[PDB]
Amino acid sequence: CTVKSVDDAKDIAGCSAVTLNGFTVPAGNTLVLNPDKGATVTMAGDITFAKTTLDGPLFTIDGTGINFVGADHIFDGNGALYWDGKGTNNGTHKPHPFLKIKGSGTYKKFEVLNSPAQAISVGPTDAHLTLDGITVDDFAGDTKNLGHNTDGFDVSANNVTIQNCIVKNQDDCIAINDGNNIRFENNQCSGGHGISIGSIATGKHVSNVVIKGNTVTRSMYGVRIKAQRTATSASVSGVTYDANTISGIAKYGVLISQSYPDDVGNPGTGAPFSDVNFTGGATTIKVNNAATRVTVECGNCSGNWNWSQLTVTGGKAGTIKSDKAKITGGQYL
Ligand SMILES: *[C@@H]1O[C@H](CO)[C@@H](O)[C@H](O)[C@H]1NC(C)=O
Ligand SMILES: *[C@@H]1O[C@H](CO)[C@@H](O)[C@H](O)[C@H]1NC(C)=O
Ligand SMILES: O=C(O)[C@@H](O)[C@@H]1O[C@@H](O)[C@H](O)[C@H]1O
Ligand SMILES: O=C(O)[C@H]1O[C@@H](O)[C@H](O)[C@@H](O)[C@H]1O
Ligand SMILES: [Cl-]
Repeated sequence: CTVKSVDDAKDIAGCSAVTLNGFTVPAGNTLVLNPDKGATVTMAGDITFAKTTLDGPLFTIDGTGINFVGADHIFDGNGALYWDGKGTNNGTHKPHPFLKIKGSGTYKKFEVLNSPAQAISVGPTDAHLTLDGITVDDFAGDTKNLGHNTDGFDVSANNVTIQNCIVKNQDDCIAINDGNNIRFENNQCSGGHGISIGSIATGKHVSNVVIKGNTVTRSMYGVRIKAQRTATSASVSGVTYDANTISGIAKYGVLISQSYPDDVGNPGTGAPFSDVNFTGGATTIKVNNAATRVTVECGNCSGNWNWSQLTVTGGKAGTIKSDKAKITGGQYL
């Protein structure tokens, strides 16, 4: 019931308490844990992943009701051995995602250090999944702008809570791409592209999202809802921004857009957005001198969007094209 190697991981059936020791995952291997239902997995050392040619995920854990106790240990993806300024758009192969977490349970207090590109993929789930106190430290990817597409959390799942986490990276802090009942609370995001829903693709539906109590600094966007212009049979509905504190934003404080990958222009109509609110505690956003405060670019949006608790300052005014939606309140124009 102690895992000291990739091969040991295959031998944990029957263990209600697994100890995950530190070791290196060699080139051409992956580390896969399928723990017993309700097991506790406790990390007791750091796991380093030698440079590899495999596609990710390089680490996969999948189980029901898992209690993962990280004890502040590290999954080290050796990302600087791959970073080349091009991320997953071109250039060197980047194993991605680095980690994949599936099923349900509670994951606490570990660090992903220097993912090659996207750090943690979440989902699907079979019950509630909570990630609590995880650090995605990709700060080294800021050097010479080599890290890219280093998303902290990419979520395609229902019934997820991500809280008390820290992400230092070069792309979305979180990207919520599909699922219902997702809560992102009391997290700290810096360096990257802010807190995102999307990009929304054909057939994907995000609903009942709560983005509460987070801090975003030194990022390209504060919050975004992005839908691919060409997406159809898709939607975002029921999003509440509450008590977020944001500053140091380079491009847009808020960008709600159905033009992705463009920020604006000929927005699509097949991924309707509804019921997007800034309520509860103040969401205050400070943007840089060349930035835009708020832009909404809807081809198809609906509902009474209560933005009363949003304040955005700095930079210049954006543009509001809200289609059928009526946006009330706030300070940002
Ligand atoms: C990848 O680079 C090739 C040539 O280098 C170019 O055709 C292509 O558009 C690039 N794709 C991305 C995402 O950059
Ligand atoms: C998981 O989400 C699905 C769809 O939203 C819902 O039917 C189910 O009740 C949720 N389960 C839990 C434990 O939250
Ligand atoms: O929203 C998007 O489609 C992008 O940001 C993608 O998300 C992530 O998978 C990568 O950063 C990029 O490929
Ligand atoms: O944030 C975004 O949507 C985009 O950021 C760009 O810098 C990155 O090259 C794209 O792949 C996408 O991640
Ligand atoms: Cl290899």
